[PDB]
Amino acid sequence: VGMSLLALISIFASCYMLVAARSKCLTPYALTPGAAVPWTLGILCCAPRAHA
Amino acid sequence: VPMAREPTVIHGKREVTLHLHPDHPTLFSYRTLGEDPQYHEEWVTAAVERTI
Amino acid sequence: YEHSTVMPNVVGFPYKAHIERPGYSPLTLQMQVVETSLEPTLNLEYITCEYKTVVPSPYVKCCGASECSTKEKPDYQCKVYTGVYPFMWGGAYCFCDSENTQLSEAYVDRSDVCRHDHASAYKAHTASLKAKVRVMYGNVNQTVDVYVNGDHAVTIGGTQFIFGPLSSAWTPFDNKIVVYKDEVFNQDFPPYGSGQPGRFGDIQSRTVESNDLYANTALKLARPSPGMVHVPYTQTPSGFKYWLKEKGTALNTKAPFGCQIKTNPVRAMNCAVGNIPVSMNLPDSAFTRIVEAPTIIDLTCTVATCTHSSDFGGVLTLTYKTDKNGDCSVHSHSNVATLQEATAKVKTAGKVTLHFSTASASPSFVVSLCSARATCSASCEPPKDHIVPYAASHSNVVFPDMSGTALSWVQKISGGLGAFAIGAILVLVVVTCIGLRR
Amino acid sequence: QPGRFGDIQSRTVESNDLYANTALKLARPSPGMVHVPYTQTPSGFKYWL
Ligand SMILES: *[C@@H]1O[C@H](CO)[C@@H](O[C@@H]2O[C@H](CO)[C@@H](O[C@@H]3O[C@H](CO)[C@@H](O)[C@H](O)[C@@H]3O)[C@H](O)[C@H]2NC(C)=O)[C@H](O)[C@H]1NC(C)=O
Repeated sequence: VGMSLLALISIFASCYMLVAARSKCLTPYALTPGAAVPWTLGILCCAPRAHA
Repeated sequence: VPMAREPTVIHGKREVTLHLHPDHPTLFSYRTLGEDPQYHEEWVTAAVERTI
Repeated sequence: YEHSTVMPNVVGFPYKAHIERPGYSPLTLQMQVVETSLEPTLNLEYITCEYKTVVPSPYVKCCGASECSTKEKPDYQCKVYTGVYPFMWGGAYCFCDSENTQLSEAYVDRSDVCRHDHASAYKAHTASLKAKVRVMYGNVNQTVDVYVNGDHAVTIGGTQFIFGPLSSAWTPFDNKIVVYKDEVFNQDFPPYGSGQPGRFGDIQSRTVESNDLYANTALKLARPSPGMVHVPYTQTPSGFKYWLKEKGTALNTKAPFGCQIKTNPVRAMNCAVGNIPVSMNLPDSAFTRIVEAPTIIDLTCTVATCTHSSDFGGVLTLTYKTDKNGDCSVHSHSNVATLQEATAKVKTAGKVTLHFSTASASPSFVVSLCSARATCSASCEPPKDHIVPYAASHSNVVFPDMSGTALSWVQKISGGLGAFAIGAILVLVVVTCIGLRR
Repeated sequence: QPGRFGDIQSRTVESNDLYANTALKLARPSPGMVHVPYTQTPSGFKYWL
């Protein structure tokens, strides 16, 4: 049980870190009607796949 | 004084099952020789089975 | 060459001590504990035996009067009854019809066999331990008797040994003891001079041979029936007999650690607990010069099978290269494994085999032959049998090696998760620093 | 098994063969006597009865 809880805590924390990083990197572009930069659009999965 | 017959042993998982066949009231006792024992002693009369 | 070590206090355990003096070939000693004895110190408190009450023949001073007089007897009772008109086989004497008097007496005394059948009460403290140990090395056998406290040194063929005080201070005998025949009880007997009727210690004596006696049995006398001469009394039964009937349990069948109680003198034998330190001193004739011992180079270890059972259940093979055939002193530098023997024959063939015992699924230990060294790692399988009648010959450790399969899986999973977490942290920090640089 | 039902068995009443398993164990005679001691678990048939 101890090992299982440690594994789950670690994996959830790391996934949260990725989520927070994506929010931080994508929220500025959500305040200007600008390009999604296809080069980063393919790299990082954002809400508009090809819609600007 | 007489000597009673040897009982029949059956081996188990951390348990021993024991058949007792007395001819006259004998004394049967046992203890676990660990740090904290299992004290017990009894006056068996007729043919029985015990688990220890 | 001074030396020191520690050995377990378990009967039959084949302890092996390894001594490596840099100028000489390593030596191996085999020691065993054939017998022990934990003897306490006793202060006899008192003795008890069944009582016997004596009734002197009644004195009837008839057509007259008598007076009661006191004496010094344990629990003395005496009284005078008036109006007696006794009878005898031919006809009733004491012809003065109604002015008569009978004087009754009674007092108690120790039984006839109080020196053959009695129970003693002791106070016990400050146990002392004695032991009998077997020593082998080189070509000398022999078992010797030793006091285990750092105040007895015995010489065995030129070597001097001292056995230090026991690591633990546990004793099965409680503060107060009651001894009968060959049985010891952890009882709390009432103090001297304050016994109670009907229970243990209703009569008490300082020693078996003493004169004084303190008895308290509520002996009471009753007025005789009309026309009789019989001095009736009532008295609660002997306390010793009812203690015999309802003593309850014993210590011989209740002591911990499986150690046998005996008596005369009271002692607890073969009683497994704790560690015994050993301090040695050896002469220079015991070792061997390097020049005559064989040379062992390129030592490699393999394991044929492993089986963590009580008996020696693993076979180990060693390959080497040597110049001349001779003798060497094997040893294992860990307690995870215990080898069976302490010497081996080394020959020009280059391979030798040994037997060892373990108790963990994956042992990993370093074995030395003469002065060489090697590492042995192996995988072990459980034994199929369920019950055996000989005790454990391993030191009973179960934590596996860090390279064992279980810890290999744990390490792989932990490494994967840790690498993933580090990648997460790197991504987030990179994004934050990119945000800052702008 | 000795001590329970069927410690001694025969295929039929008139059969010459017989299978018996009662754990009959001999012992060393005591000094100065001629008595061939032995020890053996009681009959299982009577205890079944
Ligand atoms: C060091 O001395 C002790 C005792 O003097 C030696 O132990 C003794 O070893 C011999 C041979 O192994 C035993 O004799 C045999 O005993 C078996 C027991 O089943 C018996 O069946 C045989 O008929 C034969 O009598 C002897 O009993 C044994 N003594 C004790 C007390 O165990 C020991 O071997 C010596 N060391 C070395 C390296 O020889």
